[PDB]
Amino acid sequence: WTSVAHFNRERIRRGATVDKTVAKKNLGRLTRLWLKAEQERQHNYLKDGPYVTADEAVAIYTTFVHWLESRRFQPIPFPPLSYKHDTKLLVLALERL
Amino acid sequence: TSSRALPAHLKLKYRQESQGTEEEVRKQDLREALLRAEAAHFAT
Amino acid sequence: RRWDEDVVFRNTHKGVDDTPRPGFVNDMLRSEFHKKFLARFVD
Amino acid sequence: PTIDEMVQEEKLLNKQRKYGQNYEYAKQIAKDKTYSNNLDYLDENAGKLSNRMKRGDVSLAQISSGGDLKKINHVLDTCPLCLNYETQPLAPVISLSHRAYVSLPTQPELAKYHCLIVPTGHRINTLSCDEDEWDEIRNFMKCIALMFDSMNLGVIFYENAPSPQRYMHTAIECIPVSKRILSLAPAYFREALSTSDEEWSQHRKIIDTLEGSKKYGKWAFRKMMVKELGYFHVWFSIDGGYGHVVEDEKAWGRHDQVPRQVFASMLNLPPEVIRRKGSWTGKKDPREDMFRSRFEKFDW
Amino acid sequence: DVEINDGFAKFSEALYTVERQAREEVRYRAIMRQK
Amino acid sequence: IDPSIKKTEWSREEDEKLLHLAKLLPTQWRTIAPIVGRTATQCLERYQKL
Amino acid sequence: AVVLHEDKQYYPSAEEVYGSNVDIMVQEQDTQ
Amino acid sequence: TLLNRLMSLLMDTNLASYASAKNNVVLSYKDMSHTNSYGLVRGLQFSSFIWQFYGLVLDLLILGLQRATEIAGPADAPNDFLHFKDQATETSHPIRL
RNA sequence: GUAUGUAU
RNA sequence: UUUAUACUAACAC
Ligand SMILES: [Zn+2]
Repeated sequence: WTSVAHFNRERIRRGATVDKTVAKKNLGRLTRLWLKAEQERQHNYLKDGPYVTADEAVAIYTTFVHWLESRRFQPIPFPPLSYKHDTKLLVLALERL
Repeated sequence: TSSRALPAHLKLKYRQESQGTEEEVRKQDLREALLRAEAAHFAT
Repeated sequence: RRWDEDVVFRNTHKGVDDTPRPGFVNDMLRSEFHKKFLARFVD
Repeated sequence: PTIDEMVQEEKLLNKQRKYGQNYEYAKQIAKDKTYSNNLDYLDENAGKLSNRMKRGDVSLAQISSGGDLKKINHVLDTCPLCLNYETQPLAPVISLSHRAYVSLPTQPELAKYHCLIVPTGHRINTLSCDEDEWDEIRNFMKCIALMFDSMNLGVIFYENAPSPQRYMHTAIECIPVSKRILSLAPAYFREALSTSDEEWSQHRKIIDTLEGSKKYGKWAFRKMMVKELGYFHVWFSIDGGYGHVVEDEKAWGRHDQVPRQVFASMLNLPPEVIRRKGSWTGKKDPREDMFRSRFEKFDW
Repeated sequence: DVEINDGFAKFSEALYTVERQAREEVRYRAIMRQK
Repeated sequence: IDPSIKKTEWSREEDEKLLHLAKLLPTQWRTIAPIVGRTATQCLERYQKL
Repeated sequence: AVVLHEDKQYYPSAEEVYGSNVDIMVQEQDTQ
Repeated sequence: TLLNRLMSLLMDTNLASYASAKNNVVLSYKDMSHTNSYGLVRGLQFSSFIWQFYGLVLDLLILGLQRATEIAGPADAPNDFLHFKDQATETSHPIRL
């Protein structure tokens, strides 16, 4: 059952097959075969613990701080209750939906 | 009866004298050709 | 060699070689083949 | 049977737009139960799929009313304007013509002297109106324009009827806009109309009555545009205009916006005015009274 | 029944100190820049 | 609704470790739930809000 | 110390299960 | 976790909580599902913004702070898409653009 | 109201 | 005469 989802994803990559049935089935069989292995990549991240290692994260954070420091960067606040732009912003959001 | 059940390959192909006749296997000493082949593969 | 002095990280990918690619596995879902097959046909 | 008898059958259908040879074909498939959609099968049946025209009847009673009884009457019973002896409209109304009138719009409001012409009869598409009824609309157009000419302004009017299946009244609305902003509008719309709808349509976006009026000023719109199907139309002066016919109305805008969004940009208003909601109700004096006294000087 | 490894705890609290320390470094910088 | 959920009761000494993971992860509330055992992340968020 | 998920090899070498005087032949591709 | 901290810089601490939380989620398809602790999910309306600023990090480990400030130039008046102020700064490094 | 079977 | 259900449905919008 795994074998086949290999063999038919490489008669589609190529071109040979058609009719949804096969491009429908061997899209399912993948979607499982992939969820199976996005499950393990999670479980075997809490069991094997963070891969970053604090020392690496410390550098990455601190170096990032110096970059924002260099810019004279102002952090983005929480939307004021009297904000002229929000009505405009909302409409855009819906128009996108 | 069908298409597939028509005359085809009316001739068999018996083993010619060089490619592996059953008589040549008797005179062959399988035993020694086996061991010698293993040694060669192993050494490499 | 002052450009390589500024890098906040160092030889990270230093021992990157070998891997179990030689080792055959009787588990179609956890071979290397399959890790490449899902590597490619997604994202 | 019989040819003189058969001619009568053909003209009767011609008035009933809902039922023709497409409904007998579409009915036969639902009725057939066993129907495989191929070319092998559609030939093996062939005659069985076309055969019908026995159940069709009704004659005059069907055509006189039109568009069903239950549907149009439900529209007519609710219709918030339609001026009769029996029914009085929800709009306050300013000046009454014999077959038309001016009245004030909904509460959101696009401009301070925003109005709308409305025919008395249930007309839908303003192309379906009688040439007798259209002449009253023209006298309204000139007097309304001349009212805003003293104000130094000018006006753009329009009407939007993307769906006549719904069977709604058509309100030709007047929008007071300054002359320098008026001269830009020919651009704005020309962009909006070509952009709005999908551009594989047959009808071709934009149909200028402004050039057609030089050929026939009395009626360019009425000659060029067609009544039966959808449509939208703007105009400048008495008989100028840009014209686009609407297809895929779901894409266009069910609540009126494609035009209102253009005026929301051209005139420039907040994004809360863009959508028109509310009702006419009645007895809204303080806003509609200021228009009547001003209008009466220029109004026949 | 599943549990997190001890390294996770290490990682969390390691970052708290960086955010605390850096915040003071910013206030040190901000005070210096006022002169 | 299901039986596996633990609706009733919350035992103090078992609970001082449930607010401990919030120090570790910060948000991440669905990975906390199978550890904390009480599940129904809603309540696991509301309990730390008490 | 940290074995990144990419490496995390779950099973043991084909050798160390016999790993001495036995021949471990991995044969995917054909010859001839 | 790292994202939560990095995020906390760019904006108010309350907003950044949303984003980080938003990413955890349960993923579902037919018979099966699982939690999403490790990965970053794109479905979110703002998952662009997350990936661009966290991509920013992955540039500031290649470039280095020194070079990066030269490319972008002053924060008061940054350089063009592919231009500099001086020829000296342009030639200082092997990495031009 | 047939596709498909039961009775005379 | 009223209310509900199904069958009329080989109906109609
Ligand atoms: Zn009406």
